[PDB]
Amino acid sequence: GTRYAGKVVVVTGGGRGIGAGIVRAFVNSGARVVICDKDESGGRALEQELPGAVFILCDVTQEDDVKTLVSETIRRFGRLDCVVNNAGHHPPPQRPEETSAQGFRQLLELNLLGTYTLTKLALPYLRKSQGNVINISSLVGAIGQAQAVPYVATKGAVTAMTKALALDESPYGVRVNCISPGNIWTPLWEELAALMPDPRATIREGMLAQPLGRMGQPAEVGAAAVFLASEANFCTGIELLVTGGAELGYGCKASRSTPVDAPDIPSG
Amino acid sequence: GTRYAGKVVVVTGGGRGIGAGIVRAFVNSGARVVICDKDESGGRALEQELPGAVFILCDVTQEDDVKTLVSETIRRFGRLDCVVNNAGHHPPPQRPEETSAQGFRQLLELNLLGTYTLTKLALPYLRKSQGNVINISSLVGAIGQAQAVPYVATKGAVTAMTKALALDESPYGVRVNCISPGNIWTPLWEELAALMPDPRATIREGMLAQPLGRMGQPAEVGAAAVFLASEANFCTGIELLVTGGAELGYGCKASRSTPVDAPDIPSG
Amino acid sequence: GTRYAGKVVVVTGGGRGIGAGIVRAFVNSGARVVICDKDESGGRALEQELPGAVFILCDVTQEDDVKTLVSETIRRFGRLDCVVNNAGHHPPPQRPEETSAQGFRQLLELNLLGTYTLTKLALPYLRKSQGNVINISSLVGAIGQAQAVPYVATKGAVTAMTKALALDESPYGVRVNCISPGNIWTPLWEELAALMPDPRATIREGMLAQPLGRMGQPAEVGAAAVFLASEANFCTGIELLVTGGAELGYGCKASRSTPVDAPDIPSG
Amino acid sequence: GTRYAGKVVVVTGGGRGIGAGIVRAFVNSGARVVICDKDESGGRALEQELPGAVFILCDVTQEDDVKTLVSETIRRFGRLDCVVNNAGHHPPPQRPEETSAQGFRQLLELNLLGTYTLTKLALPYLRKSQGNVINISSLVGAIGQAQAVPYVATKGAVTAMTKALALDESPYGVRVNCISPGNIWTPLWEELAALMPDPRATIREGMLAQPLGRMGQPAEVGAAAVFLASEANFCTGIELLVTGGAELGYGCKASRSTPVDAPDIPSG
Ligand SMILES: NC(=O)c1ccc[n+]([C@@H]2O[C@H](COP(=O)([O-])OP(=O)(O)OC[C@H]3O[C@@H](n4cnc5c(N)ncnc54)[C@H](O)[C@@H]3O)[C@@H](O)[C@H]2O)c1
Ligand SMILES: NC(=O)c1ccc[n+]([C@@H]2O[C@H](COP(=O)([O-])OP(=O)(O)OC[C@H]3O[C@@H](n4cnc5c(N)ncnc54)[C@H](O)[C@@H]3O)[C@@H](O)[C@H]2O)c1
Ligand SMILES: NC(=O)c1ccc[n+]([C@@H]2O[C@H](COP(=O)([O-])OP(=O)(O)OC[C@H]3O[C@@H](n4cnc5c(N)ncnc54)[C@H](O)[C@@H]3O)[C@@H](O)[C@H]2O)c1
Ligand SMILES: NC(=O)c1ccc[n+]([C@@H]2O[C@H](COP(=O)([O-])OP(=O)(O)OC[C@H]3O[C@@H](n4cnc5c(N)ncnc54)[C@H](O)[C@@H]3O)[C@@H](O)[C@H]2O)c1
Ligand SMILES: c1cc2c(cc1CNC1CCCC1)OCO2
Ligand SMILES: c1cc2c(cc1CNC1CCCC1)OCO2
Ligand SMILES: c1cc2c(cc1CNC1CCCC1)OCO2
Ligand SMILES: c1cc2c(cc1CNC1CCCC1)OCO2
Ligand SMILES: [Cl-]
Ligand SMILES: [Cl-]
Ligand SMILES: [Cl-]
Ligand SMILES: [Cl-]
Repeated sequence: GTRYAGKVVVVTGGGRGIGAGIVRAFVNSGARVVICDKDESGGRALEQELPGAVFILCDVTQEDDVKTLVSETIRRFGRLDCVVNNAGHHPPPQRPEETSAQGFRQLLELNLLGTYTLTKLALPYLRKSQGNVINISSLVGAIGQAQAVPYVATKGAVTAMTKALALDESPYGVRVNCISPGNIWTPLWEELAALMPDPRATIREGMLAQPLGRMGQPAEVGAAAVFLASEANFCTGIELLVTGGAELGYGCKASRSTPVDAPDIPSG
Repeated sequence: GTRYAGKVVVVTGGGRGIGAGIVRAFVNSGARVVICDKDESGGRALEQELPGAVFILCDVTQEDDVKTLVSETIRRFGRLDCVVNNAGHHPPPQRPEETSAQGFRQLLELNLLGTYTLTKLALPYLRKSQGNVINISSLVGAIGQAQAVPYVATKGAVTAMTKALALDESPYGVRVNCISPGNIWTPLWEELAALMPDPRATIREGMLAQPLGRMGQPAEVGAAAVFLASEANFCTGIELLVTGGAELGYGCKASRSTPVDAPDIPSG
Repeated sequence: GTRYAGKVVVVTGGGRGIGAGIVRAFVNSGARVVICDKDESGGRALEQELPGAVFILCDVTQEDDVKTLVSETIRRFGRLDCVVNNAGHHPPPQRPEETSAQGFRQLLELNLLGTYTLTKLALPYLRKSQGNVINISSLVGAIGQAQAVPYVATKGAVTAMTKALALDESPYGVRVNCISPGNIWTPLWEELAALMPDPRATIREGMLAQPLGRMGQPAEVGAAAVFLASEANFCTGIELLVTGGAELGYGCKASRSTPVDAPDIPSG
Repeated sequence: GTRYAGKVVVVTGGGRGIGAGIVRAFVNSGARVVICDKDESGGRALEQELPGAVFILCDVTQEDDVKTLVSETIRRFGRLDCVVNNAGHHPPPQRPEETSAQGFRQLLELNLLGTYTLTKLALPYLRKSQGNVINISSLVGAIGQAQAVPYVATKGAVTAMTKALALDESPYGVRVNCISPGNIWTPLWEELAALMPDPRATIREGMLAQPLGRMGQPAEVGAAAVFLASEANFCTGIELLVTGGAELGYGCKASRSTPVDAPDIPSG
């Protein structure tokens, strides 16, 4: 485990789910990993289990928590090589009339502005290390998703912002890339399914959304992140799809509330 | 009907299906339309019905038919403003081991090289008119399709070649664009469905592949083509999707022969 | 001029630039056009010149202005067929350390949340009319842009949100599409150039960014919008590029502050 | 070096350039590498230098050479885990009127049909091993390139065919992915530059096409390939861009033969 030995890595939302899979991936590569999370429980458990990981309580929507996160990372470890902006939320399914501008703003604070604020504060140090930024976006930023207008918007912004940052930071040799996971089996996925009338039917539909026939694992996103940080030196501004092929081929897109005619009038 | 008055337009495969929808769209816009088709029946019927359309028998895989097509178009009408490369075939569903290199080559001759050969012979005249090329590709060139390796490859080539041509021909102000239809209800679609064990179930699945809940119509591709030729003067090298949103959102991609686990092991 | 006769169309930011080009395009197609703009001068001039256009002062970042815009549109004209979310701003060039979270939020309010709020309030009426939404995004949402992190992010969100809306609204047959202009010669473009040390050198570089060798015109975006509203009935969730081919081919991407080695060490 | 230990890997065109970089990457990961190349010199040198690599003379455009390649690979090593279709050619710059249908066909034989034929013959064994296919396409398949219509077309086909194969082979858990390199410093790149009036000016323009300010290295493509084969188990049908960001941001796209107006008429 030496492909990223000695590098200092900040992972937001690293207490569980994809974040924890990324923390473990970088630890196994030899990095010093600073777990940023608003929830103490998961981070402390990872901090105690993994020696290379330390936990720093930090809500990325609070400018002062993030400034303290960066300040403590430099003071305690002297450098910063990689920022993985993973902290993010997916609300329950909401139709457009079931969304509010206030909830949209709240979601932007977390999914977009938290990623922006940490990136900006980290860039002075990433420039000195010739480090790199990895944003965790989502496939639905590229292809849309039903009943998720605010969420889809925040992820479209993250993917685009990744490319803008890659252009701004290329003169320092600082790479900025993003991973777009499709359906990854995580506590978030499980919690959203548990809100549905038939949780396991929902999970099964999520599995059938991939030609590979399953959801991904946090560990597979984690391997994608370590590859971007440690072995993708000619990649900047890319969108690495970790989706099981969900974007490929024809599927079933007409919804249960969507008027569809019988097959004797195929084109209306 | 004057948005493309007086322009000379060649439409390959214009005897039926999307081609005929494009012929009718351009005729209604005021163009002189040369129907190129290997089948006399459909072209002659369109030629007789539509005064602005004439029919010239031409198999686009035969270099001499195409050279005669261009030569006759200039001799009879003095100019050439728009080439719509629409002639193309989709074979029945074939697994990769059910394809041959020889059939692939045959399909390349039609779907790709016929489009290439007419474009090359037309370019001297398109340059004088500051005309434009419109290639009919397919959505599956961008997202893939099951059981269609040779077909998907030819359409990936057409879409890419469209962009290469747009770069080569931009110094003459000749635009080169493509339309990528998804599922369009045509005689080709009907013939392929009729080979399946349950034709109407197949048609219905094709309808459900779109969030809009239906297949498109040749007339809707035809309107897209007239827009590209007549009102899209700042568009070159674009891929205009006419797909009903089939590429959007999560669907059902794990095939009936694809081992999928029960939802108690969601990520393998 | 009848391809959109009798339809009621709201165009935000319609007082000048691309917005005015869209207003004129829809008026010429026969629509009733409600010009929404925060600046009275341009809207009143268009309102007085064009009979089919009326002006309603409205700042799209103010929820009450938008609610009054929709309320007045229905009260005065009885229906709503098309919403063109065009109001938007591009700040001067700013490096990431020259951006603030507060300016980002302000830009999100205009470029994203104003588009969201009007869309949500309009959807009850668009559903009754089977109308459609057209968002004006930008090419840089797809490919990034230097010195424009907040702007690029807002446009990435708009493009993605377009696709989410297309999925949510497809059961009503309401289409939701976006246009991504590249470099369009507008007062905004002129004002940004005028901030540069060499305005005309900047304009010239903007012209050279396109294989076609020029910037686009508001009228060309306007024609793209009328096509989406009136003749693209099988298009939903698409990104219509109006860019002159700026995304095509290799160009010059290493910036004047970017360390580039001599050509005797080509790969570092 | 154990991330791909014991796997049998066929690399076409592995004698030099990107192919050799991929051979070395897989050897260092522990694989048994079968170098396929039409040129004995480079392959024999790699075979002798690297113990895990053996060389089998094979022209991928000859169906019998490929059938013998697969037959010998199984007979000598009992299995097949990964096929890297890298063999390919880029002709010198050719305008469309400087291309022939015959040269296009020749280029399709190598760039597309050689990749197709080996893939088809390999699939029975890849299915037993749950292996994977990696195609080396190109960025210009996605964004076009000037003076390269036949080349661009072949790479558009490869990228699309990759996605079709990913759908067909997902029920066996066989992944099919592609890498799209941008400008990689290779003997091919050097040979093409040496045909230009100013080779080093050409190389320099190739370096300036990337925001990172350099071309990539075969080793960086090689690391991307090992990642796809060994650690990307939830990726299928993806296009992994190894391009230095060449696709990002605005550049200089109006060619030296392209009429461009002075900046006092910016939009024509
Ligand atoms: N799970 C999927 O299928 C999926 C798909 C696409 C994208 N994603 C994205 O991946 C990321 C992780 O998703 P997940 O499924 O692992 O989620 P999760 O809920 O399982 O884990 C998210 C973690 O982030 C932390 N977090 C949340 N808000 C925070 C804040 N304000 N400050 C700091 N930490 C905060 C949580 O406490 C938690 O530990 C998110 O950005 C999500 O949008 C997930
Ligand atoms: N129908 C769809 O859903 C769909 C989807 C995506 C792309 N497309 C593409 O659109 C085009 C038209 O498809 P369609 O469904 O209308 O097909 P179709 O079979 O209904 O019509 C094709 C026409 O082309 C003619 N043609 C065939 N081979 C020819 C040749 N060698 N020379 C000259 N003319 C020839 C046929 O005689 C026929 O008139 C094709 O390129 C097809 O691949 C269709
Ligand atoms: N000009 C380009 O090259 C270009 C490129 C890509 C995208 N775009 C987008 O196209 C749209 C129009 O751009 P433009 O160049 O015509 O700009 P512009 O500045 O010339 O015109 C914008 C109009 O919107 C109005 N507006 C601004 N803020 C508003 C608010 N809060 N409420 C209501 N109206 C408001 C302005 O008063 C003005 O009339 C924007 O969304 C912009 O981001 C433009
Ligand atoms: N170099 C770049 O910048 C670049 C960019 C994009 C894509 N690519 C692609 O990457 C691949 C390798 O490119 P490269 O620059 O390393 O090329 P190269 O010329 O340096 O090496 C290609 C190798 O393939 C072998 N080969 C050629 N024809 C063959 C045949 N018929 N059968 C077997 N082997 C054959 C050659 O002998 C040589 O060893 C090609 O597919 C190319 O199109 C390269
Ligand atoms: C299926 C699987 C999913 C999902 C959503 C779906 C449903 N898509 C349908 C197509 C548009 C309307 C609904 O979100 C995560 O996994
Ligand atoms: C559904 C609808 C279609 C179609 C194909 C399908 C089936 N897609 C499944 C996902 C990959 C395996 C099979 O071709 C035209 O319309
Ligand atoms: C050229 C033309 C433009 C532009 C920006 C550029 C500059 N691009 C370079 C590549 C990345 C660093 C800078 O914005 C509008 O028109
Ligand atoms: C610049 C760098 C390159 C290249 C090509 C170019 C030139 N592009 C210009 C934009 C279209 C017309 C010409 O091929 C490899 O590296
Ligand atoms: Cl969805
Ligand atoms: Cl399919
Ligand atoms: Cl830029
Ligand atoms: Cl180019």
